[PDB]
Amino acid sequence: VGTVVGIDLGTTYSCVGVFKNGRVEIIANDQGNRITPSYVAFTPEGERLIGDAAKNQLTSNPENTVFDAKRLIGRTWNDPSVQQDIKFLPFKVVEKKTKPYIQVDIGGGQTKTFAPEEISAMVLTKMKETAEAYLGKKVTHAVVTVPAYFNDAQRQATKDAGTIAGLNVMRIINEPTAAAIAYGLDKREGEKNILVFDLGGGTFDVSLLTIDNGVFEVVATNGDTHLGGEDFDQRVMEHFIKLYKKKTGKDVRKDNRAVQKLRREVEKAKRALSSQHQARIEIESFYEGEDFSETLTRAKFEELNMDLFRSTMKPVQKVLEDSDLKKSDIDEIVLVGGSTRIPKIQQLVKEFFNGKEPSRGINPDEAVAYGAAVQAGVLSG
Ligand SMILES: Nc1ncnc2c1ccn2[C@@H]1O[C@H](COP(=O)(O)OP(=O)(O)OP(=O)(O)O)[C@@H](O)[C@H]1O
Repeated sequence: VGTVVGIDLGTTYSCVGVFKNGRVEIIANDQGNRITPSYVAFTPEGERLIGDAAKNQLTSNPENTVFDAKRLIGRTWNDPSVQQDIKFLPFKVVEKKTKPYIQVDIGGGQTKTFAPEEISAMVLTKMKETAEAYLGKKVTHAVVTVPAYFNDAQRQATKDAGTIAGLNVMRIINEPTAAAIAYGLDKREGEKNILVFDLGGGTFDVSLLTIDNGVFEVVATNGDTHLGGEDFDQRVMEHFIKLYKKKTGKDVRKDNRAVQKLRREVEKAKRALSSQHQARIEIESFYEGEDFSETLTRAKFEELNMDLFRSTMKPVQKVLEDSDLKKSDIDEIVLVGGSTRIPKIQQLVKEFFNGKEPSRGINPDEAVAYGAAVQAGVLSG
């Protein structure tokens, strides 16, 4: 099996880790990033871009970019969830072999269709390449994570994505479990209840797990399938679009690429505001050959999103109800997902649990890959 890698295949961002020289190493991609966008795009010359290069490609044709394949993976075309999601996806989705295939122009007017697992395979291929560059050798085997609520077809389609990518997915493990393993919560005595609060780019998952004898049970799951960091970005986008209109008289949404530029800068500023109190947003040739320069405080970022932040507590309360537990029954709280880097989110979860500190010390957008890599280390032997 060689050196088995651990992969978090995320809706919006993916992460790969390996066990080397006695510990888990989270691997940076060829752009220097320890997470990679689950994104595909095409150049006009017909080059396929994957990851950062695909997300960062300026385009007036969002219909030929592909993302959010995890929303479609392992589902039938006629699945009501698919039919709802296709309303919001800018790329074409068509019924083929009972499934939602993605249809795009890949260069020079050539049209191709891809199954969701074929798009996910492209992302896994990039994750494989990232690991191989670090290791200085090929890898053939992986542990891959999925949401705990994933069903038989979604799990199998994830394994199939691996196969297409040249990875033998040896184990599929649940995301909240992988996070708990990252924090060593499996190597604990007695029965314990663990609440995993996972707030990512596109989705919010809460899971109640019990751990006993090093065996995990997923007791209940809840969340919101379309709440995450992208929604916080959009609140900030709406803020600056409106300010630019009141300031200049003009609506920037007429230019795809301007919106794209602002989105990239807003996301970067949001990330800055998890560790500083103000951030500068600056864009040359933003709109009509005019420059954009604005600032955003942490207080304003929180004010713009407070309702969304506060909405994350309801699914936590539902998971407790469904597990027949009260707050005091929770022995461990694990924060997962990039958006839990937000100070206000950390504050809100602590307050919900009457001052209880969550687990700490692993970057939350890496914790799932980390636990996958822990398991991969044992399988590497
Ligand atoms: N320092 C920070 N402060 C605030 N948010 C942060 C960061 C760093 C990253 N992010 C935001 O985290 C979101 C991505 O989360 P993720 O867990 O990496 O994504 P993923 O595993 O795909 O989650 P999901 O889309 O499957 O729910 C994205 O929205 C990132 O913008």
